[PDB]
Amino acid sequence: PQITLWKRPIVTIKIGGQLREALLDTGADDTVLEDIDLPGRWKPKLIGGIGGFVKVRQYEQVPIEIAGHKVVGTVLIGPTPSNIIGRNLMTQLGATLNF
Amino acid sequence: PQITLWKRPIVTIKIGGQLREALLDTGADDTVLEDIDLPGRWKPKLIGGIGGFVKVRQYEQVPIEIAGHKVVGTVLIGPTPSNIIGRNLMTQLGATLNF
Ligand SMILES: CC(C)CN(C[C@@H](O)[C@H](Cc1ccccc1)NC(=O)O[C@H]1CCOC1)S(=O)(=O)c1ccc(N)cc1
Repeated sequence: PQITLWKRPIVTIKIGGQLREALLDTGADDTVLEDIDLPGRWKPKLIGGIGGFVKVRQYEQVPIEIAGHKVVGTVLIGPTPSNIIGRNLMTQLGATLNF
Repeated sequence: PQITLWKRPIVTIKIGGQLREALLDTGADDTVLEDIDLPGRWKPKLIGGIGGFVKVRQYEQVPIEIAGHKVVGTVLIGPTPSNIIGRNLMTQLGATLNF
């Protein structure tokens, strides 16, 4: 698809058999989800945004479906006011910004 | 232009006779710049990001050039680890996300 930016670029995701929504976020290097429990081993990691920093669980080689496209990559789990898909996964969709 | 997302989508801006760089940020509703002082009246505003909240100055009807395109709109000034161009201004470029 091609979408305009008059509203937030929210898409449907499926991860670990759970369905959620997430914001396509060209400002975010990495994907961050709050409302999802993932199984298996993880690494503690601190991410920085506007206002300060949050402790996140880093999960690697996570299968995730984004707007219908199966990819596998790194998903961070921790507090975020919005689930965000970052460039780590948007590059696997071949996503582009156009203006 | 069309850009891919293997690197951060950074563009050159000109605002108030000052040249800066900023991130094209589909995850950001509003534009936020740190490293620039703007003239005239403003309104206090609090914005929320991943890591809490910051106090910003809201400046309205600010002339700004983004990757060569003159627009006028609202610019928030306050602490941000990266200057960000949000959807408020990217909609004036006719920007789209494609995948
Ligand atoms: C340069 C920063 C700002 C990058 N952030 C992404 C931005 O899109 C961020 C995403 C977000 C959406 C909803 C609520 C809160 C935050 N929008 C944001 O703060 O919107 C504010 C600023 C004005 O408009 C509102 S991040 O979330 O800190 C981040 C950082 C690192 C990683 N790996 C992942 C995410």
